[PDB]
Amino acid sequence: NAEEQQYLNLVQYIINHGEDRPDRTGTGTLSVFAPSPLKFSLRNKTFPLLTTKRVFIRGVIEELLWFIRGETDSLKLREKNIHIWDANGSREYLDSIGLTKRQEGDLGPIYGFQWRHFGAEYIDCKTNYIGQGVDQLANIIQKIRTSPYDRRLILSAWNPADLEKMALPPCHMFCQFYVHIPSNNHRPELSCQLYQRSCDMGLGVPFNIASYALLTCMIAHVCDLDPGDFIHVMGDCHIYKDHIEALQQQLTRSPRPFPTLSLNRSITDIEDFTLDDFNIQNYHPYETIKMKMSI
Amino acid sequence: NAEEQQYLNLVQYIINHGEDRPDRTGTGTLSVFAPSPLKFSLRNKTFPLLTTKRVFIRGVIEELLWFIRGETDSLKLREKNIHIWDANGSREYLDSIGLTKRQEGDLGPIYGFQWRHFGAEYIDCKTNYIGQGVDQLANIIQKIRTSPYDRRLILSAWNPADLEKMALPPCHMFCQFYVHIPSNNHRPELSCQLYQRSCDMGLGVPFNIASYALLTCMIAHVCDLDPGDFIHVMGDCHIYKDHIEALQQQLTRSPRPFPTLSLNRSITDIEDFTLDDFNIQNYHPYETIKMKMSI
Ligand SMILES: Cc1nc2ccc3ccc(CNc4ccc5c(c4)CN([C@@H](CCC(=O)O)C(=O)O)C5=O)cc3c2c(=O)[nH]1
Ligand SMILES: Cc1nc2ccc3ccc(CNc4ccc5c(c4)CN([C@@H](CCC(=O)O)C(=O)O)C5=O)cc3c2c(=O)[nH]1
Ligand SMILES: *c1cc(=O)[nH]c(=O)n1[C@H]1C[C@H](O)[C@@H](COP(=O)(O)O)O1
Ligand SMILES: O=c1ccn([C@H]2C[C@H](O)[C@@H](COP(=O)(O)O)O2)c(=O)[nH]1
Repeated sequence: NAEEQQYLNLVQYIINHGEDRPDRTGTGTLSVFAPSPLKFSLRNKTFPLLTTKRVFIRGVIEELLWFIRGETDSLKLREKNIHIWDANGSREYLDSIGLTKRQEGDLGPIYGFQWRHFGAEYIDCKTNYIGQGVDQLANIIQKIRTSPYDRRLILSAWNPADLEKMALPPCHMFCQFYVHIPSNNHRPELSCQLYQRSCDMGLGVPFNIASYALLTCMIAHVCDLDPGDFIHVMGDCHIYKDHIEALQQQLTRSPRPFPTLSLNRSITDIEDFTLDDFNIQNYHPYETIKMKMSI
Repeated sequence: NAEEQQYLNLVQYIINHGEDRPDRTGTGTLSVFAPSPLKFSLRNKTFPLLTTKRVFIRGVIEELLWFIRGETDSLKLREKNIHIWDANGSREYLDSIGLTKRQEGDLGPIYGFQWRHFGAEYIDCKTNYIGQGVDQLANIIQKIRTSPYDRRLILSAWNPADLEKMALPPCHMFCQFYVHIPSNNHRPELSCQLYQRSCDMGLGVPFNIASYALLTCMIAHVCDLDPGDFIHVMGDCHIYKDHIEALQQQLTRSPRPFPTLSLNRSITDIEDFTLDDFNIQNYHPYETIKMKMSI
């Protein structure tokens, strides 16, 4: 409600004050740099899925599960009717950035590969990288359980050495987790601060918010913690000019309270979650608003 | 002033509401996660060098220049009578973290090495790394002069694959630059958003604020831009206990206006700056306050 209003207020702010700038995708964008971070409480099982707009949660979970497996083949998502990566993985796109010998769908060493094998030599999206590079995610879980107050709980996909091999350099670049000391005598809280260098407010941001709120909830669950807060920090925060009209109608809408999230099945290893382990109760959004990706 | 007040209000807030938590150094700390970012305007040549406590700006400049040369030998700083890195480079500390074969002073592939040679194989602090790895800094300067509105102007020292080799993992992890469109008809401004995963509010933060304001001014200067804003985002923001004493009073001192900075001699290349090229004027801080480091 008020939390969702933050997002809506940022959208209105960019519409009314964003700088008009030239985009690589030819389309126009209104943009603001370093706006105040968005904050979402994950307490009481609350889950930050926007209500003023239908948010396809299934694809969010599938993408996260795919990242966790260290996968980089977009066909794995396409096989499940998730097409967000089809454009950046297309033969045409790949050739436009000089990746003429990359099979279609092989996005390169993006999120998943960096999260699980940072530093490993990338070959293709069919190779088994077990044991290569550093498994940041496993390391984070292990540290949380061993020295939860550690100040190095970083999960990062930003690898300068691999950028030229990626179909798209990471937008959600890195996040930091923090375990809070027990309030009163409750279960410790796990918070997450995400830094996103480039944020497509109309299309991407709602999914990214959900994505990290889920990840935080998953790692909290597997570590016997309760989820605390999700903090979304943004660099170039923008709106594609062909989304304005639609956002302005979304802006006339009133936020309903967020749904809740229950992690069922009692999963105990981050790698064990599956689509059906996620229980989102009481999600009642307004209709869906069509917002086309600008590739 | 009001800008310096942000810092002061944060110090006091941590003193009063910060979580008490065990530290690796053994000392205790008061800490808060993801407090509101501090923002500093670099317009009108304003340089955010704290006045409520004399900041060793010569040490700030020399460390920055050392970072830019891609240096990792703390002795280079020691020769100039700058000692902040001596402890982390000592035989004792080095061995304490398992670097028993590392020569004293050889910090490993930290900041400067990552900035100019990300991904290169680190050997020691006396090896010539020219041409190895990714020169993020040169790439940023070239992108600004080529396609300023690029959303990928990132400078990062966070390299999971090299963390174990570092005497200390990066505190100021990465920053993102943003070139604003011209306002009215004045020269475009360059802004910088820094993400610091762990901030020693008492000792480090004032130096880091100064350090990144300087870098921003330097890149802008060589790219024919004017400086815009410096935004400091923080993860685990803390105060060391053995520092609270010397900080509660600093909170009694009223902030004077910040000095100004002029970069002269017409340096036109980022690797050409030297100490005398920095002209900090009207810097008049209160007495210097002794604050011990926690190895
Ligand atoms: C310009 C631009 N390009 C992108 C390229 C790749 C992306 C990959 C992931 C995400 C964020 N994550 C998800 C995860 C799942 C879905 C969606 C986004 C969008 N989505 C659409 C349909 C996808 C389609 O447009 O092809 C829907 O309305 O539900 C999902 O199923 C955003 C982008 C952007 C993006 O936001 N903007
Ligand atoms: C616990 C802790 N450890 C650190 C380890 C390495 C660091 C490297 C750089 C900076 C930030 N940059 C500078 C750059 C120059 C100076 C100082 C800090 C501190 N300083 C001291 C003298 C050096 C000393 O402490 O030995 C002074 O009070 O003038 C300077 O000359 C902070 C740390 C911290 C830090 O702030 N805290
Ligand atoms: C690290 C280096 C710097 O430039 N600035 C800082 O404030 N610090 C501080 C943070 C922390 O107190 C200590 C590093 O400890 P850790 O790696 O976070 O565990 O130095
Ligand atoms: O999870 C994601 C991935 C991408 N983007 C958007 C941001 C940009 O509009 C475009 C990436 O383009 P560059 O910033 O790299 O140009 O995709 C997001 O918002 N979220």
